[PDB]
Amino acid sequence: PTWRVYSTGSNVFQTRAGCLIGAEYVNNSYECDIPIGAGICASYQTQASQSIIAYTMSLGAENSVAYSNNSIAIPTNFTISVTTEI
Amino acid sequence: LPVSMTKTSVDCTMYICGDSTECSNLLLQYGSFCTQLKRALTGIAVEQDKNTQEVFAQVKQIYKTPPIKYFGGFNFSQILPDPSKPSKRSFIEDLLFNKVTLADAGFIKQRDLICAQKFKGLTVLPPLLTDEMIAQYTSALLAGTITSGWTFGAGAALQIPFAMQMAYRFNGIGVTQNVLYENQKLIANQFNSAIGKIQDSLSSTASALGKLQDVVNHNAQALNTLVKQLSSKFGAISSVLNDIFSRLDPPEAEVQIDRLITGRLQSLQTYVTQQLIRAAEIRASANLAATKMSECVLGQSKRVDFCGKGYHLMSFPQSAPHGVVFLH
Amino acid sequence: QKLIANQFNSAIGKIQDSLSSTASALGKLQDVVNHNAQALNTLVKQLSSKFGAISSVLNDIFSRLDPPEAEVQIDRLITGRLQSLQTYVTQQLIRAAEIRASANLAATKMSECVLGQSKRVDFCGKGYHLMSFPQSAPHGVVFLHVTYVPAQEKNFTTAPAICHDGKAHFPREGVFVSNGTHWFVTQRNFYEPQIITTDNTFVSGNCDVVIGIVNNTVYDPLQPELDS
Ligand SMILES: *[C@@H]1O[C@H](CO)[C@@H](O[C@@H]2O[C@H](CO)[C@@H](O)[C@H](O)[C@H]2NC(C)=O)[C@H](O)[C@H]1NC(C)=O
Ligand SMILES: *[C@@H]1O[C@H](CO)[C@@H](O[C@@H]2O[C@H](CO)[C@@H](O)[C@H](O)[C@H]2NC(C)=O)[C@H](O)[C@H]1NC(C)=O
Ligand SMILES: *[C@@H]1O[C@H](CO)[C@@H](O)[C@H](O)[C@H]1NC(C)=O
Ligand SMILES: *[C@@H]1O[C@H](CO)[C@@H](O)[C@H](O)[C@H]1NC(C)=O
Ligand SMILES: *[C@@H]1O[C@H](CO)[C@@H](O)[C@H](O)[C@H]1NC(C)=O
Repeated sequence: PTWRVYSTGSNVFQTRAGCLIGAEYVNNSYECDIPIGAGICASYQTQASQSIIAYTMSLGAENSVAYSNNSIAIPTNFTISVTTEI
Repeated sequence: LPVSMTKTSVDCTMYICGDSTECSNLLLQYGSFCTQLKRALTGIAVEQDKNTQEVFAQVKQIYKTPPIKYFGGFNFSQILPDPSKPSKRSFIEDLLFNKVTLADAGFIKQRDLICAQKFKGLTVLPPLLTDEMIAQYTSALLAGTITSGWTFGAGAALQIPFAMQMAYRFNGIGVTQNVLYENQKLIANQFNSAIGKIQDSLSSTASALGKLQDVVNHNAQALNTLVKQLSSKFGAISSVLNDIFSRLDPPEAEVQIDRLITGRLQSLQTYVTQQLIRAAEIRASANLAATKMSECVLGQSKRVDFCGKGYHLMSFPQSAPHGVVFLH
Repeated sequence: QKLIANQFNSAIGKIQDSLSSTASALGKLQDVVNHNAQALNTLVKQLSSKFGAISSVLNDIFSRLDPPEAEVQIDRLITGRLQSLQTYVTQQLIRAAEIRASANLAATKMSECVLGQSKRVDFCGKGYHLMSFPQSAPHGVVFLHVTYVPAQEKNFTTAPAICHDGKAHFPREGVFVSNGTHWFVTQRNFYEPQIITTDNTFVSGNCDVVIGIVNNTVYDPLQPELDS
């Protein structure tokens, strides 16, 4: 009844790029491993057993800079770093 | 400056044939023509995400703004995100978003619109980065360059007052520090008068965002040219395959339903060719915009006419549909 | 000198560790060879296509059908074998534009980071650029960008000016810092506290227009040499 021969399903999820079948959505957030679309990325993490999970991608670390009108931040040391560029 | 492009996927069998005909058995005699085009389209679809990751993901730490917004008399209320909004955008970003009339076909929802090209095998993939996430990358880039200056682009975020930051930035063009410390209110009033004129010059004249409309409308024009070339004959008796199959005699159909197949293959190759040509312009614009961000927002450049007309002090980026807007 | 040399040696020795690991570091050089192999594989894999004709073998058609009825299947194969080659040349000329745009950027980065020092941020690596070393690579070049990354910052109290005798003193190349009790001057990228001296600061105006001005003593390096 379908041009697709087989049919699979474990868990369904409503993503804005389409219906994601086979991944469980979690409330956590990590770095984007496999891009799905619209702020949703998939990876392979454990929680024991390993399974494909769905999550929203991490924007980064949250760091509120302690800004004021009478404070300065002067470094006391340094680090010599070499960065490759292909 | 434009940054990204509408990602389009093409169903080759649903475009050449009509998804209800025995044309699909005749398309297998060509083999690898429907795979190379979708491979080149997947390359563009990941390239327009790489172009956004190269521009907006320049910092890996989301910086926040202090609750008390005093920066030596300077007013950033029009460029900071408004918390009394569901999109959490700035006072310039909600006007920049409302002036770019998008006509993409990437949705799930079901008199018909211009997005009836999905029924001919031409779909639109959504981008990886949501516009709310781009507006928060913009907020982190503003909160870094306001509370730290250029220290957040080279190393750790070092706090600095904004009067001393602009006094530092006056030294980069050859002006001493005593000019701001004797005329701080005049500089603050001139900045707050030049910021408020940006929304006046953007809401008026009706043609400010022409570079983004020229890349929004061109994809829709290339799509509508691809659909309007389907109602052609290429030297045959009809355009509908269900008439040639249900009218003519089987061994004389391998020319009339070969001309249409070769024409629809040439049209798809032409569409992929002009999209691969015009994607190199969007990639060059993104490579220029990332360099402009790194040299004008993350630091102070001494290059003439690279961060505006005059002696550059600082820049403020704003999130735009399929692009970015620089406030030099 | 020894700390900077040991940090540079420890950063250079980690480059060979970061390059020999993770198995996908040189992807920008592998993708060009992968594309140039995929195009050459697709150009041969379309020779076994008939394009709607009888057979994909030419010697079958020239020894199978009529001296003037085979010239419509041979002309059908020729108008696909000249189209696949035209598409290959068009895609190669498209890829050559990106290769030239990468090579011009590589030459610009070589001339502006290897042959000198650039003030463009994030052009010669992340951080304050110091040096760059080129390396010979297959179908490309690798730049080892030596940068300056500050670390171990401390919090101080700043001030725009120092009021000594009703006059405003501004720092020449430094910044007024305070460790809680005394006021010092240091450079912007490194903590090196020095005393407030008339050779480190310059005088411009009074203490009535500068907002946030504090009171301290500006040490004259002449007056101890006049009493003695
Ligand atoms: C910064 O500028 C904005 C406008 O650009 C100021 O907001 C105005 O505040 C007055 C209050 O007297 C209102 O009557 C206006 O309607 C506001 N304008 C808008 C566009 O909302 C704001 O007060 C300024 N200062 C700060 C600290 O944000
Ligand atoms: C701020 O710095 C001054 C000088 O750099 C410090 O004063 C010195 O304190 C040590 C021990 O407290 C004494 O042995 C020195 O004789 C002091 N020198 C002078 C010139 O007074 C001061 O203690 C520092 N304050 C803080 C809170 O760190
Ligand atoms: C300086 O900052 C403090 C707290 O950060 C604030 O209370 C004070 O009003 C600020 N000064 C001015 C002149 O606004
Ligand atoms: C999918 O269908 C359900 C019910 O038919 C509807 O409520 C929902 O809005 C649909 N999804 C989208 C993205 O519109
Ligand atoms: C600094 O000293 C002058 C003169 O002694 C005085 O008028 C001024 O108020 C002082 N400033 C502060 C902040 O105490």
